[PDB]
Amino acid sequence: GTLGARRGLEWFLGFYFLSHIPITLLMDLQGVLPRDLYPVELRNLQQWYIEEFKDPLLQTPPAWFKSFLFCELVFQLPFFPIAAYAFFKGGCKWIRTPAIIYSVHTMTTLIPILSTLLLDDFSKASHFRGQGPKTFQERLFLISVYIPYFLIPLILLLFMVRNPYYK
Amino acid sequence: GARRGLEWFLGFYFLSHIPITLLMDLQGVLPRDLYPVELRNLQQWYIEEFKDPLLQTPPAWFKSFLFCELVFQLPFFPIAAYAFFKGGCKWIRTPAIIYSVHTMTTLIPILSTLLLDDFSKASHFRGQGPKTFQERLFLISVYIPYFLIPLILLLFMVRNPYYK
Ligand SMILES: CC(C)CCC[C@@H](C)[C@H]1CC[C@H]2[C@@H]3CC=C4C[C@@H](O)CC[C@]4(C)[C@H]3CC[C@]12C
Ligand SMILES: CCCCCCCC/C=C\CCCCCCCC(=O)OC[C@H](O)CO
Ligand SMILES: C1=C(c2c[nH]c3ncccc23)CCN(CCCc2ccccc2)C1
Ligand SMILES: C1=C(c2c[nH]c3ncccc23)CCN(CCCc2ccccc2)C1
Repeated sequence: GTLGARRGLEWFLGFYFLSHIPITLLMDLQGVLPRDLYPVELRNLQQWYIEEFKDPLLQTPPAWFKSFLFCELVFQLPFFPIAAYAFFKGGCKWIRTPAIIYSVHTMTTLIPILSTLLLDDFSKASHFRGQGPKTFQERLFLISVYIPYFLIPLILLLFMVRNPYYK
Repeated sequence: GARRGLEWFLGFYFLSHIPITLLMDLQGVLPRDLYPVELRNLQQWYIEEFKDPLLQTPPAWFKSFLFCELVFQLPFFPIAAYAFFKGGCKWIRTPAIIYSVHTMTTLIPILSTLLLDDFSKASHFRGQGPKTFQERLFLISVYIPYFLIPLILLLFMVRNPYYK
């Protein structure tokens, strides 16, 4: 019938947050959670992503990146079902301030991630021991997996600051 | 007035942040020749006294945060100082929430590294940084207020009745 732009974005936000739950549990937190909570097929799927996409941070996370991973588990993950509910339902003014908090937190998390992937040395002679992108194409093929987690928080932040239906 | 007392404190927090950012925090991002020799020696006194391994030669993740301090945070500092020094500025709430969560998120990995990383002959930091746990507390002593004060500002904006 009639699907408006506001309501389409809210459905999009619901699927972003519903999809983030398995992504966080089964892939992102492989570097902090014990391996034995994962079946071998899921651990080898984890290995496939790291080999194909040349990811230097997820499997063996540095301290700065490991601190963001514990924020994902302890702060972001409980919020994902609540935000999925609110944006699927659509009329929830009580999601404004928590969504802005999430959006700023996640955009700030991803600035150093994207800068490290674009600018740092991931060679054998580095501490990443060659498990990172070497070519400019390998850097941008990996950034492509992280960039929606900056941009979609950026869209959510703009939506929540200006939408009269949430203030 | 306890509400006004916090606003005066927050006002002096944002005012003092301006020189702290320009003359000290951005030594690794901005060029050496911009700074006079007396300011460069003062920066060296901080680095050596507090054994700071990040500020002078910033890693890429910390450097990205420093650029956020120059481009986003520093333009906000005078506007926030005015708002809280004057009071009655409900329009600062959503900006101050954004500033606070951004700076809290910035400080979590910094504080984590300073407290949980081995700086003892780690080729990562060229033999610099805190070695004992007391040296770690001494360094964190200058970073912790820039997490706790933003945390106070967040609760202030989210819960205080004037700022919704
Ligand atoms: C005299 C020595 C010690 C310090 C020199 C300070 C210089 C480098 C400072 C003073 C004011 C600063 C500017 C203040 C505000 C902004 C807006 C921001 O969006 C980009 C950076 C920019 C444009 C800053 C660039 C650096 C700057 C020009
Ligand atoms: C308060 C903040 C902390 C709590 C936040 C919520 C924590 C979520 C809990 C568990 C998820 C664990 C994920 C591991 C899933 C592994 C898959 C698995 O076990 O598969 C089953 C089996 O192999 C089939 O036969
Ligand atoms: C880190 C992410 C992340 C989001 N928010 C965070 N906050 C703090 C810390 C990290 C994050 C999200 C993206 N994720 C990559 C998933 C790669 C993948 C997806 C699907 C199937 C297989 C493999 C790495
Ligand atoms: C980094 C800081 C910081 C605050 N916000 C940020 N956002 C993003 C990135 C960094 C920061 C503030 C503290 N500062 C140390 C000043 C030590 C000092 C102060 C005064 C005189 C001499 C020496 C290091």
